[PDB]
Amino acid sequence: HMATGQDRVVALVDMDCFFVQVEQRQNPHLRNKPCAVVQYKSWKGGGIIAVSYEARAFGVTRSKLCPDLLLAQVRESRGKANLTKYREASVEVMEIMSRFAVIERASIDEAYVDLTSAVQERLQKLQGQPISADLLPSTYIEGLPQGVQKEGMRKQGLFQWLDSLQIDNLTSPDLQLTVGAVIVEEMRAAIERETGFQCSAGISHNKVLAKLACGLNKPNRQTLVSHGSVPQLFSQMPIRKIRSLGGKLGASVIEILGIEYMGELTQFTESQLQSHFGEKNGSWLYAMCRGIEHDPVKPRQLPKTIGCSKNFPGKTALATREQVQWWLLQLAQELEERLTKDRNDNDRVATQLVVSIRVQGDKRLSSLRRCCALTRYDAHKMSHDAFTVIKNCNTSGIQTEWSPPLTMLFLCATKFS
DNA sequence: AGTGTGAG
DNA sequence: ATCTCACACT
Ligand SMILES: Cc1cn([C@H]2C[C@H](O)[C@@H](COP(=O)(O)NP(=O)(O)OP(=O)(O)O)O2)c(=O)[nH]c1=O
Ligand SMILES: [Cl-]
Ligand SMILES: [Mg+2]
Ligand code: NI
Repeated sequence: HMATGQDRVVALVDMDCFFVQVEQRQNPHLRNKPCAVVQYKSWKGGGIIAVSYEARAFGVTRSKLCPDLLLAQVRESRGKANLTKYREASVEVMEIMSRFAVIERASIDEAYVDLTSAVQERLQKLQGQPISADLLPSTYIEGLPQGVQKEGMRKQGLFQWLDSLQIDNLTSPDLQLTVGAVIVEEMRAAIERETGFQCSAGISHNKVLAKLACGLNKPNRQTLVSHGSVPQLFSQMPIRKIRSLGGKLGASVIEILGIEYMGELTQFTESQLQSHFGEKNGSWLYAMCRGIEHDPVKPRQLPKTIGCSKNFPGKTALATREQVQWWLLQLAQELEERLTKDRNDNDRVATQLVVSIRVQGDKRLSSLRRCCALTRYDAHKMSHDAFTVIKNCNTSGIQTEWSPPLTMLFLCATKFS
């Protein structure tokens, strides 16, 4: 149950090269041939952001060497990418997924699912008899097939898993996970049938393990990670690959303890971890290296902030007053469009406008931030309000010159009510 | 409460 | 992602 962190059934669904698939649905000639999606940029034909798996075999990567490669491009608006098409496809899939169990949309192409309830309901409604392997055509059970080889090995491991599953104990963690994988198999089948899109999934007891499991067998495949498989999986799992350990905390763990893999954290005591990383982080690390994590999947859905920004690196850095005013207006117009849709869809209005900037030479993400009331959904008014609070923040008193220059402009609406 | 951190 | 959004922290 909770002592061993097997209290829930969590899944992570991530679309395989989502943007590529969205383009392939519109232009058929691109569906089963190596292609990519570019943003029109005069350097190299434009930067690549989404690459199909077919092209990855040739060594093609995102951010040329596959002459057959076909290209599709993102519409551009106000100097940045326009992702409306993708947001609409994301919403489509999310609505389809919400039918099988409640979800937490985590990004434009992936979402967590809490199947605990659905798994309980499914074991009851089920006769109570066994689960045939035919319900898991694309499920991999991690670590088991120990002791054409791609396919089939999966089926042997699946057979050993099913042959060792509890039959009578309906609260058996492994059984709950197996049923969760069945439900995910159905969910993905429905998604493909109704949209044509393929995706991958991870099934485990918490968000961290579900996210890690999803990437174990991509694409169009799903992986089940049991509590018993956690030690082996962590034995050579880079610390920085765990959700929330990708930044300074993870690097700090590596440097202070002189370790690289998650499983090595098992050798330290809870008191040791608290004495080196603090009470909260020490306990979190102690349980996570053992496969235990409790972050709940939250259906809550309306956003707490709505905003947009744009970066101007190096040469492009905003130098004149005219430039900063124009880009603030562009940002406020995009903001107005989105806030308008927000108010139409959720009957709420933003009461605060946050303005943030970054000056060339500053290592921090943002050089400063100020705020002001957001009374009217007027791009022109908002542009002047943001400009007014940030305008005195300039060193050059020389006219027609902004000093220091700006390398980033950010506008954000919050405090909804 | 604004700053800093982290995911995707 | 070579942008949007969440939230922990005296
Ligand atoms: C990580 C990342 C994603 N994206 C965009 C393009 C992807 O289609 C979209 C989905 O992000 P992802 O889930 O991280 N990667 P993917 O879905 O495209 O590919 P896959 O899951 O590894 O097969 O986000 C970038 O433009 N730059 C990036 O660095
Ligand atoms: Cl903010
Ligand atoms: Mg993906
Ligand atoms: Ni004006």
